[PDB]
Amino acid sequence: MKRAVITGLGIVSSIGNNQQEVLASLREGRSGITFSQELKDSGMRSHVWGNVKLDTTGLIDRKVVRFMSDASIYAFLSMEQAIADAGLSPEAYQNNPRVGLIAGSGGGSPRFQVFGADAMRGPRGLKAVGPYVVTKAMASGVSACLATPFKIHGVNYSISSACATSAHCIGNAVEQIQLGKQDIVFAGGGEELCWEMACEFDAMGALSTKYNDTPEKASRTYDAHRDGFVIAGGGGMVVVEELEHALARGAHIYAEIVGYGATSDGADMVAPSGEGAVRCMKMAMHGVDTPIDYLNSHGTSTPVGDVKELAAIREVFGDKSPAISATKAMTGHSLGAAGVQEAIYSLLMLEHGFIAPSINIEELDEQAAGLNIVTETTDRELTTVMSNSFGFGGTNATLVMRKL
Amino acid sequence: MKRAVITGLGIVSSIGNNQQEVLASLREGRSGITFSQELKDSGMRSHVWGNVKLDTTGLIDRKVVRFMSDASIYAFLSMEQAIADAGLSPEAYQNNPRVGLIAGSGGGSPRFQVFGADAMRGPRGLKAVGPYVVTKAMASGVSACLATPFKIHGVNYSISSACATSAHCIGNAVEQIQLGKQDIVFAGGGEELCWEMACEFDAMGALSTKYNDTPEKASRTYDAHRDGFVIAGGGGMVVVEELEHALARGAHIYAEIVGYGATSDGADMVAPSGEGAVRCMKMAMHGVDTPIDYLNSHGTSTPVGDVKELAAIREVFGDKSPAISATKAMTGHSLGAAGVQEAIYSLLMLEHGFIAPSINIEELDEQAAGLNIVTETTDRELTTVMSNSFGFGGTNATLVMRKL
Ligand SMILES: [Cl-]
Ligand SMILES: [Cl-]
Repeated sequence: MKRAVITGLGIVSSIGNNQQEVLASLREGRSGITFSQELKDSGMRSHVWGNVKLDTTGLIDRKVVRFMSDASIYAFLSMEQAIADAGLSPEAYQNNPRVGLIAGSGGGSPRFQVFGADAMRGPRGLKAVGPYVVTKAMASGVSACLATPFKIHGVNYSISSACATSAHCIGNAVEQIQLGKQDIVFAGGGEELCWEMACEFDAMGALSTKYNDTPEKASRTYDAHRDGFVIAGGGGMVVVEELEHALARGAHIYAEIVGYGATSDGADMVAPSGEGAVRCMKMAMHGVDTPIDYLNSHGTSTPVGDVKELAAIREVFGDKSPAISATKAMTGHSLGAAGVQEAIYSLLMLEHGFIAPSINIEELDEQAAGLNIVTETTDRELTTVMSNSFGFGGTNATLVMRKL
Repeated sequence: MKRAVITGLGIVSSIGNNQQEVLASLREGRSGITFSQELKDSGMRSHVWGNVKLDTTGLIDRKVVRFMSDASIYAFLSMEQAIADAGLSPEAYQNNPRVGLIAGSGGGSPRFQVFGADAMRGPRGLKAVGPYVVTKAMASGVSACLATPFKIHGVNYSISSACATSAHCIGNAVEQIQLGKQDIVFAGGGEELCWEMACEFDAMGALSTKYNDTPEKASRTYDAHRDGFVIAGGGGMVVVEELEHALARGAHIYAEIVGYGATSDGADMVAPSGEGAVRCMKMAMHGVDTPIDYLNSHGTSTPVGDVKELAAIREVFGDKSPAISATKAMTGHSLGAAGVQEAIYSLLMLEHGFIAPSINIEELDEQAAGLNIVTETTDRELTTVMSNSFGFGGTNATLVMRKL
């Protein structure tokens, strides 16, 4: 019944350590991609990544961070930023059964799972493992590690859905508001960056391998010579809030979440059907009586995926397609964190009135023809934006956000 | 404002490879716990587990199983059973936008995360890793590995929340029905059994270590001499269905889900709070006009955890305790699979009119004074049942199920 608005955001990304830095990078078309000695050293073919360039040392209390893997660190810092941005005091949001947290990762912590197993296999066994690995390694680490220190009393769990993870978190947070169960839900995600997980993607041929000598050019969504995604890590968090509760406190409102699509392909494991995506966008658009001014695509820089989505975009919009850009060409693919980060990039475009460029397009793919792939930063007043997240395993999420 | 019912179930557990074996084990008070040479060989102090005693070879299509860790296999088989049980034709549930899947795991696949890094570090590098590790290892593996082969078109994602995982999966399925978004949601979870994960629990001292010589006595929820939980693996699935839809097709209805609590402790990371559990049970009982006849407790056989739950149950029910038993004393703790397996034990009790026994109690904990802990199989006409899932990391779920 109830309407859901976004009233604060926070982010730790390859393109910036807070919303000010991210906004600057988006406007500049600045790449967050760097060469990775770690990835090269591990024997991988992809030697490039979207790393967080924040030194996180000392930023979280000792007794809190001892439970945390990097996904949780990134998500925690993002949540601290979001609470500050929202203007929420602990009096208001802590020990409050109407305030929840839904935040996940795509992978958990392969680094800590592998650490556990390596230590256990040495001469010291359990003593080498130590008593902290479960919270770091479990799939719910990002929710568990944040709900305790922020004193959350409402919903507390992690949704995971690969590349759609934190979009489904945001949509479920919206569902909690619509059901009348929560006044606020912090929604987002985090993802560590590590050879332990990255090598799994390289093994399936998913990562870019031909551009290691020019890291900033490797991620190139829609380019005719794209060769796979560039893996990234980071975090993000948004404050999803019931509309009346927000107005009553004088909240700063970014946008209303006016649409949330969530579908399944029920077809292929590793490649999109397009059919799932068409349904997901239409669901997100249902009852949305204003056109989409800007679409932040899923667009990971993969030969098949990039154009399946564009095909889906055509079928949905017909002869009224929106301006489109793929911010992953700058940021890389942060997996479980992508949905919330890209919702944030879309909210920054909406708030500050511009479209970020789809960079590194030297030759546009023929299946992009007739669509407005925006390749230069363009100032424009936007009203309604859409953001797609199409995960491995055929799971789809689309969010539509609109000025109030 | 739509109502949700369970119309089918499926289960692979330490106490039965199907609901008949499960029902029989429940009535008999039969332990599923065995000695594990794998655990011992790994260097652990805990050498007991709730293993799935089922040779799964050739049970799943070669091109479907190749994407799967054990959690997915167990969930897949459970979902096959649940579909048969619900009387669902391929034409009824497949390729249908109003039919979804919400199913998760506590840990994903520690074994395949570790396998990936091990393979990467050896002589074949990426070729050893192979192209199937992401779908085995990622947090959403269980939902991804099932949505494709079962041709699911509606919602598709995983929830993780440790011990509460598949209970939140079921609650979220209910929400999908309440919002009018889905007609059927398959809801459940799976968990592999492996030293790779088990040793992390042992390293924090959570697992039973004193009863290795008598495996069946190890899991002893509420017993004065309990000394930790017994890890288990397995799977479960329920068919969550909108009331009218179920009636319209002449479905067999086990029960209505009349309450669903989901709360967070927001307190001490390590210990269960007590209060979060009180708030969770009260949330699940809100508006329910009938007494709780039977409560399947969370109780994992840990010194602190068991007493916190006892104390919470006494706060909620005062001097009017329901009949209570901890089926984990028979089954061990299947982590991500627990919520749905225990919802199923609960539904089988409501269906077959009996209370399963709380086994291995030689001396009842004193914190259990004033409660009705049932330690012998008891025939009784139940109408309303409750199942608690109080997850590591302070994340709570409770489900209340009632005859129509
Ligand atoms: Cl500005
Ligand atoms: Cl019978």
